[PDB]
Amino acid sequence: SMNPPPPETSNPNKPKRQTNQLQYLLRVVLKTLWKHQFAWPFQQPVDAVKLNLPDYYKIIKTPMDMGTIKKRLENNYYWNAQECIQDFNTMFTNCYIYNKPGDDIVLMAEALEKLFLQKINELPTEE
Ligand SMILES: Cc1cc(N2CCOCC2)cc2[nH]c(-c3c(NC[C@@H](O)c4cccc(Cl)c4)cc[nH]c3=O)nc12
Repeated sequence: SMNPPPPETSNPNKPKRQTNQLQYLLRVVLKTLWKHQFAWPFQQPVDAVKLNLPDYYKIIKTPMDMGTIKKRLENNYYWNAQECIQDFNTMFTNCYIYNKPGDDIVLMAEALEKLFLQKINELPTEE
């Protein structure tokens, strides 16, 4: 079995910016979720080989994880906050699509998503 290549975190011809909203997504949103006791399954791409999930990437065609998001933020890969918010939502949705309600991994995603929603509720107005 094989894992796909990870999502892109560098692309020199992609336009990019450093907005105050993207700064908040790194300093507040990512930092808060990354330190959480339930962050560990989401800190890197799903290793479907080691986890013995050969169907994972047959079902999940838009993978995303906080390790990739962290690199994208630190590399200033994004043009706007919506692109980064979409990455977080893709992460959570992938977990809910693949797994079953009440599974440990779903409870973990739900705890992180609740904090994500609380932080993005106070995304600053664009400077
Ligand atoms: C091992 C395993 C089994 C199953 N099935 C259970 C019953 O049916 C047969 C197979 C589904 C899985 N889903 C993921 C998964 C992740 N695993 C991280 C791993 O360290 C892990 C492994 C177990 C629990 C946790 Cl909390 C974390 C990370 C992100 N998204 C995911 O979906 N792992 C699964």
